[PDB]
Amino acid sequence: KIYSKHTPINLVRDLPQGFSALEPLVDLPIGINITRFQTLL
Amino acid sequence: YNYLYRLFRKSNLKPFERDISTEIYQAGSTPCNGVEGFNCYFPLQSYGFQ
Ligand SMILES: *[C@@H]1O[C@H](CO)[C@@H](O)[C@H](O)[C@H]1NC(C)=O
Repeated sequence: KIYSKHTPINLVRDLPQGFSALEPLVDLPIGINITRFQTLL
Repeated sequence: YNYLYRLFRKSNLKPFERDISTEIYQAGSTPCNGVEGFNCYFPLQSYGFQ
């Protein structure tokens, strides 16, 4: 499963202290096993 | 012999868990190092339907 949210911000240093709930995008019957991950850029 | 079942594993499959992996099963203290031997065996067996 996957969820997300986007927001504008003013503070650059680290996460702004506040609240805004994430909403679902995907569900898949993958069967495959995850133990590790990595970011792409 | 085209139809097979796994006879050996480290632990039971969880609900709807699928596990193809072809590792030679070490049953005892002696490692397989990729081949059968003393307390070491191939993971599958077949019904051999006649
Ligand atoms: C994922 O796979 C490993 C073997 O690569 C296994 O030992 C582990 O138990 C599996 N994890 C889950 C959450 O089933």
